[PDB]
Formats: sequence, structure tokens, C-alpha cells
Amino acid sequence: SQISPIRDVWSTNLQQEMNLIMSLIERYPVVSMDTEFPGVVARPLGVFKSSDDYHYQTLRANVDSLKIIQIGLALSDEEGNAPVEACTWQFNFTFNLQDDMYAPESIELLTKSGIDFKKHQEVGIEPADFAELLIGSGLVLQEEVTWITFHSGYDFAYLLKAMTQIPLPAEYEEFYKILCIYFPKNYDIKYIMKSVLNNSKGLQDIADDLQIHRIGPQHQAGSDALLTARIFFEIRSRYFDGSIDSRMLNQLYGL
Ligand SMILES: [Mg+2]
Ligand SMILES: [Mg+2]
Repeated sequence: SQISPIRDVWSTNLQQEMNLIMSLIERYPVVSMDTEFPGVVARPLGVFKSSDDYHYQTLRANVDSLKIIQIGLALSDEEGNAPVEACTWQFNFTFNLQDDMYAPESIELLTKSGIDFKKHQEVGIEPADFAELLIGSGLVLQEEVTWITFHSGYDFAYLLKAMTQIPLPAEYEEFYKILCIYFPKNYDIKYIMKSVLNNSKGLQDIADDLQIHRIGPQHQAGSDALLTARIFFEIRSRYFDGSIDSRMLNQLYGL
């Protein structure tokens, strides 16, 4: 194939690329997702309702405060085939190294991983513009579409933040309720692999183990989302004989 496996999206081609995605989603209704963001800059203080509560209050504090940098969406059909048009889309969001908050370590990691911060400052997408398109796209609010993620608390929180444009709910129970309306059918591969199957490996280590090859750069959301899709179908085949167990629906790792 002579076209790009990873389609990059900027403010200049947002509408075109969303139009392409909208035209494909009915035929390729399995969406795998990842996000990149500027890390964690703080831990909230006090003592907490649990341990997951502490995890949720950490997430909420940082996701509310730190701007999204990339979202990766990889479409597949129900047997794992990607559209020939694109193995994955990578949405690149507006960010300003001089003005915005971030963990310096994360910016360095993203830079080494290939993020063009100057270009994100110049033609990065506004999350709000993306969110209007995403909500009307057919990908969310639809039981017909399955979302696939990995260790997904922050990743899903960033998408909910984009769509709602307001601070996240104060308690996990409320976050979970609203999340399951926008993403009514989702699987977290980390929950499946570690919490159910007692395999603690990370995304890349699972792919290496299963001999699944990565296309694109590690630690970029497009490539990470595509690897997520490929691991999902291989796990479904190897440990679920083709049919994922319904007890794993909508369970997020660590929350
Ligand atoms: Mg992720
Ligand atoms: Mg990633």
C-alpha cells in the first residue's frame, strides 16, 4: 500500500478527516483509542474514600488542569480488519510550551517520541471543535460501536473533558455513569489482561509477547491506538475463542 497507515489530523483537515471516519464507522464499528497528554504534575493531598478513590481524585486533578496533546482512533471491523484508507487516525491538539502547564519529563518523552510541538502550537486542533464533530459522528452514544482501550482512566477522562468542556465529576460514580452513556460498550484490555487473566504486562510488552508488530512510533497516540486494536483481537481469539466475555464490559482498570 502506498498511502499513509497513520493519518495525521490538524485544525486544517479536521473536518475532512472526521467526514472520512463518519463514512467508515458503520462498516468498521470497533474503535481503539489512546491519548497523549503532559503527564501528572501533582498528587492531591489528604486521605481518601479508598484506593481507587485516590486514583480517581489524582486523575481528576490532572486531567482537568492539563491540556490534551493527541488522540488516536483506530477503526476495525468486528473481525479485526482495518479500513484500507487508514490503519489509524492521529488527532493533534493545540498546545503552547511557553504558556501551558505540564510535567517537563513528559514533554521531553513526547519530543523524543516525535511530537512536533511547534506545529501543535500553530495548527493544533481546538478540543472543542473536535468534540462537536465527535459527538455527532456516530462513534459515541451508540451501542453499535465498541470502544477498546488500555489502562484507560486518563484516556477516557480526556475524551469526556473534550466533549463536555467542564471540570470532571467530583466522584467516580458520577464519572462512570456519564462515561457509560457516551461509550456504552467498551473494553479495557488492561482490566482484561491483569484483573481477569493475571497478566500484568504493559501494552508494548504484550504485543512483543504475542508477536504483534507495531506500525508507527511508540508513545504516539495513533500508533498506540492501532497496537491496542491488534492486541484486542488477538486476546479475543486466544483466550475467549472469538467471543469476549460480557463480564468485562465497561470495567476500567484501577477504578
Ligand atoms: Mg493510554
Ligand atoms: Mg500512548
